[PDB]
Amino acid sequence: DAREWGTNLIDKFTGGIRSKISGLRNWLSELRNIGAEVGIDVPTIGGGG
Amino acid sequence: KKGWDILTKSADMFINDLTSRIDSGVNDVRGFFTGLASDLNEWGGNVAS
Repeated sequence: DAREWGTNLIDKFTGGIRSKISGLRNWLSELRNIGAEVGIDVPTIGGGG
Repeated sequence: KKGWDILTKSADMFINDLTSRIDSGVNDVRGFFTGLASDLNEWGGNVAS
């Protein structure tokens, strides 16, 4: 019974946090790849300008 | 000598029952030690898990 509750309900939390720790560092990367539009879709500096 | 052993048929069997009463001793300790082992296997196995 302890082996149930001490793990299954705990994975209510860890199952969430397993996504959190990656998900936070995903957004710290997401601000980068889509931040990069400021260069990657601004060839005007070297071409069109 | 034939017509009396009936009077120790009683005396000796009371001593047999007294062995069963002394048989509390081993069954007590056999119960206690394995009881302790069961509790230690519980709290140990539970706190470990």
